[PDB]
Amino acid sequence: KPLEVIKIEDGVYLHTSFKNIEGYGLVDSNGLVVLDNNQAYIIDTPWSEEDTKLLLSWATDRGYQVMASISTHSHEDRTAGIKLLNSKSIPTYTSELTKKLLAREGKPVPTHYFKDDEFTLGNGLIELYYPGAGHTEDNIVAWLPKSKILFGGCLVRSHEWEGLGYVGDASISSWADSIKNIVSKKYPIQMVVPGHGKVGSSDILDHTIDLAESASN
Amino acid sequence: GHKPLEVIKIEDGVYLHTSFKNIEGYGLVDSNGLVVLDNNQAYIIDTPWSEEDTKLLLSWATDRGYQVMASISTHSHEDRTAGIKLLNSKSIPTYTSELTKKLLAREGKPVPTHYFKDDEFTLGNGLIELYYPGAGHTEDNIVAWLPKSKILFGGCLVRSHEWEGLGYVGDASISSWADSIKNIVSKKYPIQMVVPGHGKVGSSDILDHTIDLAESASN
Ligand SMILES: [Zn+2]
Ligand SMILES: [Zn+2]
Ligand SMILES: [Zn+2]
Ligand SMILES: [Zn+2]
Repeated sequence: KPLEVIKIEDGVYLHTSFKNIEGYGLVDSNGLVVLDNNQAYIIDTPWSEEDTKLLLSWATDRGYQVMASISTHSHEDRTAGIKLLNSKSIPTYTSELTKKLLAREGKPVPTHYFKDDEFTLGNGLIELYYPGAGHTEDNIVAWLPKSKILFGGCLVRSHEWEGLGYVGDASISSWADSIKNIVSKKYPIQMVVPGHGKVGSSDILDHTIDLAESASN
Repeated sequence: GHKPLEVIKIEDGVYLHTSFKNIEGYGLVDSNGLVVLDNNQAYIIDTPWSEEDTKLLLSWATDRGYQVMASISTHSHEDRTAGIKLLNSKSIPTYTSELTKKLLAREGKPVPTHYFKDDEFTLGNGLIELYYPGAGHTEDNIVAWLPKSKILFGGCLVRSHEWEGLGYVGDASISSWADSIKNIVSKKYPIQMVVPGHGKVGSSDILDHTIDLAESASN
């Protein structure tokens, strides 16, 4: 089934990609599109090239210019559309580490990267922060100061889940600390968006800390 | 990155087998069946999710000196039937309901060599009791009751407490699902444990949870 895009705040839309697993059912993956006058910014590509093309059409059919994407770690559900965005001359961004992990895997790389633990896109529309290893070594989060939404990506676990999920690339013993570094920013969080599953409140941070500590033991 | 079949004992003469698929950008998803033993005779309730995992389950059994007498698949979906072709190639009897068999045929998938026509059927001389309670997860889903161990294999018609919804409903009859679960209840089996098609083994409470979720999606 195709990409779904639904409004979750003024100028903020959740995009969800799906894969249909024979014998199991549909699984899904979230990112955001953030709108500012006539400019759009994508936080995580959709999960496939085809879905990324649908996301671009969504924006441009509405008269927006897609200014940039940012991918919040190197896995395919965050980065599948980088190649397409690059082919359309849309700036793609990741952290330096994420870029280097993609390059090391022989995957298309973003055309731009940032070196520090913090970076901003869209002149403060989106504030990126690397809190430490968790779901992966390179996972970053995005804070949207206007809408008070934290896109936690795959580092955070929605309440629908009673486990950490895939941990093949995880640093389980650092994960709780990395969430605590997010808490220490004292963002006035109204909503937290996960990489997989339903939008929640700031309590998703506590839920994740607890899943992390349990797994550590 | 294939993670192999896992087999774990859950009662005397009853083993849970779990197959896994590793979905890039997501992680591992899984699917359960059973192996039920009677002396050195083994019966498979649902095949593993792939040919290779079915091979591994066959090797599990034969390495332990068991003869695999038959498999029974509890509906037509791939997670229940993937191994039918391979079992057939080794002359191991494969069973489904008549409806499941015909759905497979219609889809041009490998068909079982055996099928039962009634709403009830037994394998192994009272070892496994099969019952069709009605449509739910699919039009053809059946359940298996194990008298000796007091285990109900509910397969994908039942929802573990871990799940907040009915799951995939592309092939479902949401309106009939609660009723079908009530039909199971009406059997008055002395259930000690209920095993789902996807997720953790639980207690007879799984049935009430499923009725709840069915009613809610209906409403
Ligand atoms: Zn990931
Ligand atoms: Zn993810
Ligand atoms: Zn099914
Ligand atoms: Zn199933």
